[PDB]
Amino acid sequence: GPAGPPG
Amino acid sequence: LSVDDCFGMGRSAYNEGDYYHTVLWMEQVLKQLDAGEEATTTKSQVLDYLSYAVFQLGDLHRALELTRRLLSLDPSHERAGGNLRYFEQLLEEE
Repeated sequence: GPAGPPG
Repeated sequence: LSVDDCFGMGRSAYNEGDYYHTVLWMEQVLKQLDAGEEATTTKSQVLDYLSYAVFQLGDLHRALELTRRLLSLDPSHERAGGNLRYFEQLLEEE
């Protein structure tokens, strides 16, 4: 999958 | 609610895995930024949440469009480049 924002 | 308050709402939604509500909040933020309203939140920040959330709803083409915009405004964005490659790969498979 894609990498989203940490937090 | 200020622009930054809407951003915090969308970020809170995201942190709980409520991607549908992340989209709604972030679309509101992006509307206000694109209309020229001032905030500490940047278009790049909004697009990063918005692109991922849209992809979680199942919308590859929109997620790709948003990621390309993100990269246009933020070329050294760590994850946007990797995401663009991943999404472009999915696009070739369909």
